[PDB]
Amino acid sequence: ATYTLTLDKLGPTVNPTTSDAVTFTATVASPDSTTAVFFTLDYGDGVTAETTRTTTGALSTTPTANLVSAGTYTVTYASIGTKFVTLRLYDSAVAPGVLLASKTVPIYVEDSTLTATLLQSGVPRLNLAFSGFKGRVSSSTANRADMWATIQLDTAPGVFESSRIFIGIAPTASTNYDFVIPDQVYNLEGAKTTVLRIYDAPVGGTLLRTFTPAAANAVYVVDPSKYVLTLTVGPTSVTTADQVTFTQTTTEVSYSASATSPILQWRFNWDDPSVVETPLAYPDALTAASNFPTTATA
Repeated sequence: ATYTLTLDKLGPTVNPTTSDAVTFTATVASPDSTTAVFFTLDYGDGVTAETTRTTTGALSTTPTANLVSAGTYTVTYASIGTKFVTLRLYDSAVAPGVLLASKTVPIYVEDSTLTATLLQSGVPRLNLAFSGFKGRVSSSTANRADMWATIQLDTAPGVFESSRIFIGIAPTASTNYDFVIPDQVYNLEGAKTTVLRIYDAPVGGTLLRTFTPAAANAVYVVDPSKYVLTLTVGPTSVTTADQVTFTQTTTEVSYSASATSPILQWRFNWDDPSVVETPLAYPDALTAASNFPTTATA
């Protein structure tokens, strides 16, 4: 009489807010008891009661395919915070049957009143302290309570949430309140899904908001040593009367690590006080939205 219950939220992919409905996914796998049991789902909101018992069918070692279908199992939460959903398995549809098994899953309901965003001024460097991160919060309601922020560098198993940093009160409504983040050191070259979590308590509590940058502008850690630069200038040994020629076409920049990379501005300085260095400019035939090329480009 062993039962393995897997419960999760199929939708939405992100943590649900107050308004959006939540749909669940539940599977049951019995290693030895191949029979039929009745499942009930409690949403834990308090307003809605426990759902009626419903049959599961003949169980087996492999889990049943989404025992909780779309149906009317969706539920929207009127309050933010940590809710608990419970899937319970009983022998008989009548009440009160024998409670064969129970499983509990926590759902985090953020609030739509507060919008949090994370902006990075620069591009992070591998194994180098990056201090370009910045957080911003805007609350539609006025007099928002004092907040705290944590930043998770990546979703990799080894990465952990950072210690919470204090974010002051946000009295004025519908305004952008700004704060800084302590410098974070990355460990792997490539794209990372850095996330920002705004909490209402320093030691733990409700999850006010979770923000993740769009895949169009995602955090990318690049190795400075991986860049390849081929600079061609005039003759090395000359006098003050000679002419030193720097060829833009022959001079080339590239990034050998990967095809996808954030773009960078190339700037050239003659190391002479009389003439200032060239202004910032992208490589040839590249715009701001474009990616830094891998092949050799002028």
